[PDB]
Amino acid sequence: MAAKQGESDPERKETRQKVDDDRKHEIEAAIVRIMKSRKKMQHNVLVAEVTQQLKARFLPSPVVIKKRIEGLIEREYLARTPEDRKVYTYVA
Repeated sequence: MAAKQGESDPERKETRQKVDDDRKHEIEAAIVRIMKSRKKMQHNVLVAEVTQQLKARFLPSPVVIKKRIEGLIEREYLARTPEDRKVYTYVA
């Protein structure tokens, strides 16, 4: 039989396709900044504001916004009024 050697060296096995994010974060910070100064704001009003405040870069959709806010309320960040659900209230 025969063993023989070769030329080994490269074996990092790296890719680097998705390290960090931002698209699903920039919209989250916008809602916090507004709710901090506005305190109380409706759903549409909050969406129309954030959706318009983040147009210079990309075209965000209420979709991610509705989901992002849904998490804040559970994270003791935002809240809803007893009268209507569409209405929100800062509680952070």
